[PDB]
Amino acid sequence: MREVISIHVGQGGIQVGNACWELFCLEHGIQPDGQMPAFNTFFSETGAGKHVPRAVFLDLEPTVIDEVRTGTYRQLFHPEQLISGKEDAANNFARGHYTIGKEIVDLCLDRIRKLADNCTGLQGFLVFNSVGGGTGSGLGSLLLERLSVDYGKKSKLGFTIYPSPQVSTAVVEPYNSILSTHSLLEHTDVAVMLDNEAIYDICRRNLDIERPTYTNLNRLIAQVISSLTASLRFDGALNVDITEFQTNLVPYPRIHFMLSSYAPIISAEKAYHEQLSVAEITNSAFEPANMMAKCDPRHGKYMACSMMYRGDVVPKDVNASIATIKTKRTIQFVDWCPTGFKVGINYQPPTVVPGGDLAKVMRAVCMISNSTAIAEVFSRLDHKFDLMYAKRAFVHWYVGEGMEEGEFSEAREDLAALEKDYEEVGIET
Amino acid sequence: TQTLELNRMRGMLEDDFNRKKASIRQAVKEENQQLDKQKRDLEKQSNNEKLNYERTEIDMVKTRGQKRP
Ligand SMILES: Nc1nc2c(ncn2[C@@H]2O[C@H](COP(=O)(O)OP(=O)(O)OP(=O)(O)O)[C@@H](O)[C@H]2O)c(=O)[nH]1
Ligand SMILES: [Mg+2]
Repeated sequence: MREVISIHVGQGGIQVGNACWELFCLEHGIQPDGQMPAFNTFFSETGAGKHVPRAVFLDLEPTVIDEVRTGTYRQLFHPEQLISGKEDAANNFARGHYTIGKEIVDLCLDRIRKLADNCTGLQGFLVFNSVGGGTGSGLGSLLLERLSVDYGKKSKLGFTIYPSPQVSTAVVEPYNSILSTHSLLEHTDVAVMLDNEAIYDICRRNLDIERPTYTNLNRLIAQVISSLTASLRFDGALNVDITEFQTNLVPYPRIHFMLSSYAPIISAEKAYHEQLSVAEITNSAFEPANMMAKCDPRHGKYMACSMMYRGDVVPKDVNASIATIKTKRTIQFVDWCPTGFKVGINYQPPTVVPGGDLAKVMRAVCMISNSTAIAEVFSRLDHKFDLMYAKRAFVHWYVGEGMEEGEFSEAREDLAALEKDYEEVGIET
Repeated sequence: TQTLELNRMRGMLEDDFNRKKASIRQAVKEENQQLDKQKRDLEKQSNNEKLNYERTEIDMVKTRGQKRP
């Protein structure tokens, strides 16, 4: 009687969802056929025999939804939970927010309602949207608003794959990212910024795989999310209910953009020469180098740190390690938060994915840090925006789809008002 | 002792009723699995039959050369 509802809109969302359902099915002893040869949190029994997942898979390019419709899991998902339109998003926000989704949101929301009618202890939503794209931006923000005006009190998380700092995957990515960031400011309670640049770095250095690919990246994202949800799913000496994050990491109502991290992500033979106790594992956890997002926490202040441990963990060493890590001077918190930690324990050791680059280890930590250095990212991203709005580049592909032009201005200005918060909260009393 | 003799009665009767209902549901699942084979096979038969008929039609059409009297 405690479960979630995971949405995977856009293109990256369905990919990370594929990997995440792989991991969930494989730890829960659930075969890819849906038949078993804890699942009330994610899966559901069809009266008898087989399991079915709690999810909805949105996209407008039927490519990926078809690829999963005839892949290895063709016989797992309810064929009404995979909604593929006809035309494509084409990286322009207004295409998936005013014209195409204008009626697809009706069907998707009716399916969400039919799902929630069956849930018994629903806690919150886990959405997935690569904001750099078109449909994950437009349709994603529109669903966010629709759920926030429909249900309300239910929490809304998110795992957004922002545009990288340096490497390029599209040229219009600042526009349809700023628009979704303006439309996501209030309807979402927790935003966990994921970036495909830092994880490429990690897979290059720690996991020793020189030629990575979105497969391994998504394996790692699935591992992070499973280490997050282990609290609800399985046993734990000190459990957290997802509504924990909604009240521990959102000091002020507007600022809720945090970054995640995981440890220990070490290959097999590289970790064979290592003991990996709580001390070293948590000292590596705070390392700015191996953060999932991309920033320099050493150049900013921290505000809140959730830390979920999993595996056979001894609590005395947990408290000792967190004390010594608060001792450090390079890592400092803001004045208005002296109790800058929030920890949890789950007895379930990490599960390895058969054929996964990650190594099997008993103790693992997953950190979610609401910091203030991540602010600069927006600035940098806003930077790009200005160098495009200085000459109204690419705007006609947006004004052609009913989107009022002025919106852009407002967003880019109103998003800039985020600084009015950020650079303020970084100042002591 | 009497109340235990009776509580075991209730327990056995209920843990038989529930297994019986689950068996009914599994039988219905099997019946639907069986019904699926009909639409799995009739469509295959009709597809192969359309293939044969339309191939024969193509042949009969193409089999019109010249007369040359
Ligand atoms: N972690 C992860 N990120 C991905 C993956 N595929 C794409 N991304 C990122 O998502 C962005 C791609 O934009 P899209 O999501 O394809 O654009 P869209 O909104 O779906 O619009 P359409 O293609 O018309 O459906 C890029 O930033 C990618 O880095 C993936 O498989 N895994
Ligand atoms: Mg796309």
